[PDB]
Amino acid sequence: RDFFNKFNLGTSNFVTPGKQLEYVSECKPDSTAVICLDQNCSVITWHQLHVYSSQLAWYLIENEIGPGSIVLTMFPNSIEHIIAVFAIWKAGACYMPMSYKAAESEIREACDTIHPNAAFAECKIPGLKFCLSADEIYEAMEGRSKEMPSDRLANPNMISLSKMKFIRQNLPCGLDDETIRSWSLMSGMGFEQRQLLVGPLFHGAPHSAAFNGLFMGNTLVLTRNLCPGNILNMIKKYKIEFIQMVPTLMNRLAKLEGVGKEDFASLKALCHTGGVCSPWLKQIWIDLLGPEKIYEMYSMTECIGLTCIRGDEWVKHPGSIGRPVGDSKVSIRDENGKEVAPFEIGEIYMTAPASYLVTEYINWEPLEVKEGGFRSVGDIGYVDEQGYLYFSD
Repeated sequence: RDFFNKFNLGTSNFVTPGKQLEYVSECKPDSTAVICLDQNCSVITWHQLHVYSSQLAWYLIENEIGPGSIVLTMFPNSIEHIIAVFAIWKAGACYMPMSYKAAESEIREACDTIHPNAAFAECKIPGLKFCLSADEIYEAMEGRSKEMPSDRLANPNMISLSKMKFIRQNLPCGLDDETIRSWSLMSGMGFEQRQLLVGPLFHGAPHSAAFNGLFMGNTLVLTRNLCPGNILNMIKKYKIEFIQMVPTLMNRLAKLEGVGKEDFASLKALCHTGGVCSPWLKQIWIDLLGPEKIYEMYSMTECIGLTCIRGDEWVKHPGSIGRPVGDSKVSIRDENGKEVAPFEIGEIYMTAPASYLVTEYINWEPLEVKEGGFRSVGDIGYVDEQGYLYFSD
């Protein structure tokens, strides 16, 4: 069939990340998949990425890491981290990332709460099935089949950390046409755009951006030095076309001496999420790149909902965080649970996209859900006549 997912050489709509990696590497085996700046630069082709992650999955499989297993991953932003994730998922296991700078008490708390079965880490954690350093993953690979293990689902695919709270994604990793299209409409990401990653891979947003980027055949550029002047140089030098960032980074980049439209001209889309972006900072970026290039996603508290808004809509609805994505709905309600008129202030109830409905805060009791699938955390705001949502405080 002829899929919106242009690499899908197969028969089903839904494709796992490993199968998608296979398809992409068949189409362009020797193009660069990941570029890593460490000054020191390393690269890996789609074909190597595919082959090494398959070899590493066979090692997981021999060690009985699979569905039901949880693999803690504490590599920094590196090729090896990327390989590890694909290998974990190719084996059906659940990926659990944390900072490579996590403190000992946090590692201890995470192990004592989740009880992971293995790990990728530079410092050896006792009592696990294995604990491989970044150098050791190549040794674990040596000798193993270059063919991917037979395709399989990894559910849950991830547990992530935000004293500590753990969020578990009870759905298999991968995407279908509808979810790719929808990701592309909310983020501005298209097919075959060089992406620069400037968030840590253990955060949820940068995780999505990197692996949805690789899923779409985009080359991923990773950097360890997140100094703004450096980031800007990397944008130019690699002709970056897509970048996701937090508002803090947008604020610093806009303040660099000299900067202007021309420095960012390679960009097709800038996506921002994961912190308040003031109207001032938004206007500055709309003026730097053009309003159709600024994409924003606002994920509500506790996953009750997700909105998005593009810069040209934001100029027409200034202050808004967008409209609920896809088939999601928002309902602004008064103190008796009744929906109100446009511009009236009340509690924000929302329905959630598919993926959020099967996302769980571990050891936290879920929210009350009203009829239609509506939840609230008590946020206060309003909608305008076109359904754009605004916060009051």
